Amino acid sequence: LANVVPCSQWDELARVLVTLFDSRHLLYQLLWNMFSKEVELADSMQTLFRGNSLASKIMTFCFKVYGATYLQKLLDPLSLEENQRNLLQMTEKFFHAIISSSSEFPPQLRSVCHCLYQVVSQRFPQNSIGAVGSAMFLRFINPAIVSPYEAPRIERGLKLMSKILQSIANHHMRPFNDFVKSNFDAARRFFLDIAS
Repeated sequence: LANVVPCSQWDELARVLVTLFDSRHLLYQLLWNMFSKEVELADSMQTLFRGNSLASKIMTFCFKVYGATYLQKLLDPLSLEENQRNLLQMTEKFFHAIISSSSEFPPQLRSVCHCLYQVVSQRFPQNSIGAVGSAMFLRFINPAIVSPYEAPRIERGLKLMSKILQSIANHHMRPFNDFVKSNFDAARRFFLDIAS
């Protein structure tokens, strides 16, 4: 079905292939299959699933439907030299919530990342979660930071710290890297909890 349907209507297929086999007990086994094709192309271990094709459209929909109940508790809380001390408090207030959100991760969403981790590790012995972590950030946390949907200077402040969030997982803003090296590898312990 993937390569025969015109791209003008891929939304229906992206919806159905996920929303059907999830309930028919193939959900775990399902993602092991179509996610293989984007791996062989690779384009280094940095540009996986990048583009408008039928491997990230399904990914951008699975966590979009499944993430409705997850953000209920996570998003419940709510010359750049003078304004430098006050900046770190929001990042400190949110980073530990992100780290501890691994405990609250549902088992149903654990399998989605477990599949990706095992499939990537089958071919990528190194890390295999750094790209996964960076992608889940830039897809679900970093863009959702400035979202006016769930809880004009607050937007700018949150957008700025989104860059730090990107940089820490990715391994005037340059001096602000002092806090980046504070938890360079602490995030990987939170990363591996789901993929364990």
